[PDB]
Amino acid sequence: FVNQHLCGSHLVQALYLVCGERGFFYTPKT
Amino acid sequence: GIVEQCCTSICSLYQLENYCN
Repeated sequence: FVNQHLCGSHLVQALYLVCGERGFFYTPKT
Repeated sequence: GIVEQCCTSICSLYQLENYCN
């Protein structure tokens, strides 16, 4: 449950820095 | 997805970029 929830918070954080400009879609497991 | 490619394992800022729009 929260591990994947924990990690995800870091995840979408990195994706804000790296993607900056173009933004992104956070789609979990999918 | 993103979770198993990058949580269990480790992504660089290059690998993670795959994931931009």
